[PDB]
Amino acid sequence: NLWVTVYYGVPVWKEAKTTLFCASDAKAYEKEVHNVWATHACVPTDPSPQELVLKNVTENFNMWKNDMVDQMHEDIISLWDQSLKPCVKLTPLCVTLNCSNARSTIMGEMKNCSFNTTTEIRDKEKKEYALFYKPDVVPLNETSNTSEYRLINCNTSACTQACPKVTFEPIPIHYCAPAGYAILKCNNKTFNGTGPCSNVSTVQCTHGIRPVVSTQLLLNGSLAEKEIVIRSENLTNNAKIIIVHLNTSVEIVCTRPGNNTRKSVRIGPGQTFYATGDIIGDIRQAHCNISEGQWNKTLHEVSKELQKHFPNKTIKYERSAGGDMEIATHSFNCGGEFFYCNTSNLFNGTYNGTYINTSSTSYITLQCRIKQIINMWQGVGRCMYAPPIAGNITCKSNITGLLLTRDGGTKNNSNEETFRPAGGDMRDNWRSELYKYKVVKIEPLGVA
Amino acid sequence: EIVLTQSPGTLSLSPGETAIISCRTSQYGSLAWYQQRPGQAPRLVIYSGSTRAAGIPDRFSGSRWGPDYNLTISNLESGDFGVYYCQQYEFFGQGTKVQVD
Amino acid sequence: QVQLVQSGGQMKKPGESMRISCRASGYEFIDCTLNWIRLAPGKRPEWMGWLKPRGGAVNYARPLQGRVTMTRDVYSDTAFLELRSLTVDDTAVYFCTRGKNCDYNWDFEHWGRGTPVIVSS
Amino acid sequence: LGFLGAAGSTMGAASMTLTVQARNLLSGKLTVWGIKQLQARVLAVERYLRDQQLLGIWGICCTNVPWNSSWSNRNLSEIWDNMTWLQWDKEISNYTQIIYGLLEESQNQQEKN
Amino acid sequence: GFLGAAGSTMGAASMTLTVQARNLLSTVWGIKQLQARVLAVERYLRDQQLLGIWGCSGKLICCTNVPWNSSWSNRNLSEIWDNMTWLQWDKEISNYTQIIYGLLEESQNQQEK
Amino acid sequence: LGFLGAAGSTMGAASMTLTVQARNLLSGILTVWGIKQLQARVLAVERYLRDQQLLGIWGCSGKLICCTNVPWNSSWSNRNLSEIWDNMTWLQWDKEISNYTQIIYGLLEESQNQQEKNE
Repeated sequence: NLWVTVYYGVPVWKEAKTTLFCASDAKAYEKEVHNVWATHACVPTDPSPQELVLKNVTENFNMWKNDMVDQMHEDIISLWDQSLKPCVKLTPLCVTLNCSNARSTIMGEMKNCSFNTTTEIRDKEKKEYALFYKPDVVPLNETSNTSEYRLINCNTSACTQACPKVTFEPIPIHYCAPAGYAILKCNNKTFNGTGPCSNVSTVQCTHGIRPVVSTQLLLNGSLAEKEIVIRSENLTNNAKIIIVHLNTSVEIVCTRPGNNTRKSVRIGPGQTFYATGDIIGDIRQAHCNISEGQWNKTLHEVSKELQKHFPNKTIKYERSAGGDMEIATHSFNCGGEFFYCNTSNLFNGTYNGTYINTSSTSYITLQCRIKQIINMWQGVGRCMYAPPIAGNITCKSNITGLLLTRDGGTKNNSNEETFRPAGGDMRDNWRSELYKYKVVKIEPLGVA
Repeated sequence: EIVLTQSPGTLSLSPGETAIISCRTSQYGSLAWYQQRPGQAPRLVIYSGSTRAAGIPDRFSGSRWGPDYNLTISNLESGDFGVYYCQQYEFFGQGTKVQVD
Repeated sequence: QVQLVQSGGQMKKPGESMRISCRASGYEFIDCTLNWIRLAPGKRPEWMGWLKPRGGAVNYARPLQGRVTMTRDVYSDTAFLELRSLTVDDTAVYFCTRGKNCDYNWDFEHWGRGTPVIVSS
Repeated sequence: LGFLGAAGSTMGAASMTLTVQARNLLSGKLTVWGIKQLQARVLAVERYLRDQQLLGIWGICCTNVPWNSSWSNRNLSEIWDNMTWLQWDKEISNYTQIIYGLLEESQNQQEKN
Repeated sequence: GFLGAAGSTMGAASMTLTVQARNLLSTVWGIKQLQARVLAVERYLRDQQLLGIWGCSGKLICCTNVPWNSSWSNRNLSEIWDNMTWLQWDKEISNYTQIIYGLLEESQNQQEK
Repeated sequence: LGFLGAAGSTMGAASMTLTVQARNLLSGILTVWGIKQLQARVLAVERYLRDQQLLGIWGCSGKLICCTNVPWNSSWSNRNLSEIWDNMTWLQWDKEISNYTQIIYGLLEESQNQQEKNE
């Protein structure tokens, strides 16, 4: 009979959970020059070159049930709150504003406002001459004359300014296993959202995902390597979310004309508000350019991909369902100032004449709108103010994925939520990126 | 389109009997059963095809693997009269009622 | 205790705007996905309205396109269902509802007082 | 990362490379955000210290606990050539606390001296 | 159970030394756990280190090359073996403490010549 | 601090002062400003643990010397025994071999595995 003794160094796994720690490059105190998302406490430099393919490693993956995405989410929101902490509070601004439209389609959207403010001396007062957009101001009770307005926030909560040097685009930031843990990456391109993976590879540290923020669309992401990929919790559960990952990118450019100018305004001693001083140009509002009918081509492929999974309920598309502007409109923060665009033109049309047809005619245009005061993360009460930026702002990006829902019968909850863009949660659409990876720990002992 | 066909439509039974209601699905969703007394709010009875929900006694039971599911209610209490509904998340059927014989 | 409280019913003329409010008493309203369904004598039930009150996401049934709208106020913890162009077929009891756990967004746990809708033809 | 290469192999090849796993097992103002790296390092160090502690209490090592065949009757050749580590690890994992114990007594019998 | 050995003389306690070693190892308001963890780990590391410096790691008892003197203790074999509870002997030798520390370094080095 | 006395002497004198250096290496003696001491403690503990671990991977714990089973190449240092032992001072020899640092680091995990082919 064959009697016990313990190995050391056995290569086996246990599906443990732990706190990962990110890794990114750095060049200064604000993480390279300026910072919102980055953190140089997460050490440079990229340790991803430690990669290895493994034999016979059949392992299960589950992106829907993945949890380190949630740790990352808490990480990002805590970091953003900490970034907002030292900045100025805009509480004094909430006083009655005598306002009108612009001085002279057009930025009549802008509302001219005049109001009182304190000087450097705490007791003295001076009038002001400021400009604000319509959605950022509420008129007072209509029993009083509507010319008087107030800031939206002060009926509900406080306000805070964004610091100037705290401004930053999404950096590719890596995520590294601590000692005793390892990251497992699936390589099978046909990954169905969850299941065994055969070509599994392993890395000490993972890809540098960019912490982008968007609604209804995935942009500046990583394309798939197969054709367009579909992932869902369970398709027949109609009201659940469906995510689409593109294999080829589509270009979008957003601009607004005008040599717009801001002016600092005194608010108490030792801090100043940044108001928009004037707009100088034709300033046709915020139109965005789409890469011609390449969208017309792309929807055909997406329709074929959807048709593959389901019987012949003909695929088509529909406007956004509704709700808040973030749900109603595609949102992004490319220019520092935040953007919203009515995406009706994207999802109009159903027939093969523009869903089995391709051509290059002219860039498709989206009506858009600008807003300053914002509950940043999708409605949570972190109410903060985005300062204005000088004119000729421009942006460029590559679209990589879409968000969708589904229909079903015997509750006719949906007949066109396949045909409808979803609002979504940026947490999940990060989870749409982290599907590749999984966390695991080591156990070094055994017998034979 | 009904993809949850409760059968039989109704049953007339005295107290203490064993009521049986069959429901037929044709898709992989999964089952649950409601019930409301006349004029009262519904209550979940069976969940996941066979499991009793919270606060539901052993009288109620369910099955089976396949497209047909057999709800059963042993020892029919008079308080359990009223309309029952077949259900699976995204589906419900036409509803069926149990009454005094 | 988690509870769903419904406002009073309506009995108004057909071809009118009809409004209902429901409050998720004793619960974090923002987090869980509420739902609205119909119950009437001798009719099939019908699922009406979705509401993910965090972002205000919405979607609704085939017979209800355009006519039916709903919204919410997170501070009041109250969902609002409002139907346009009332008709005789709309006569039914309406329940604001919830699932067994806030993981499956389906109505199989909670039911309000069943505020009624009556069409005075 | 080589030790995971041994994970994808049977007992024989992995026996040649157990040490690399041990080598990698050890180590690799406003932003108080990142302080939990410290407690993570502490937990990793504690896991290593637990490994060394268990190694100490046992006194590869000619130990003396027997092995009831009920925990596994499978023969010699299976757990040399065919057997991939995760499968046998799971197989013995059913008897985990049934097979945790008397190595301390194996120390004690020689502590009689 | 190791505290059970505290409530007994030396001979019975001699069979239960290992378990004590086994257990010996392991709202910013809640961050204070880190100090306790670090200090316990440091005490354990001091133990293992000093076991190294006697040249006596791995072994719990070691044949270490310094003699005894009647000044540090004159009481005989039998009293310390049988009658003697641990805390009393610990207190008696603790009267010397640092002098009965010291020399084994050069004895480790004597065997290390 | 006596261990640094060996740094100021030749090889033989340092041959006995190895343990005194080892002893001190482990530990020593509103205001949240002071918790950086915990960082230092963690780093020192990690360095000590690296030392003990690496000694483990040679299979040479407990001892400070161990009969390790590998070739040696004169290319790293061809100089004779007497110069390296008698005249030499530690910093200079360490600098000399430091040029071959990763050329004198590597294998002996495999050497341990070699004598572990039968252990």
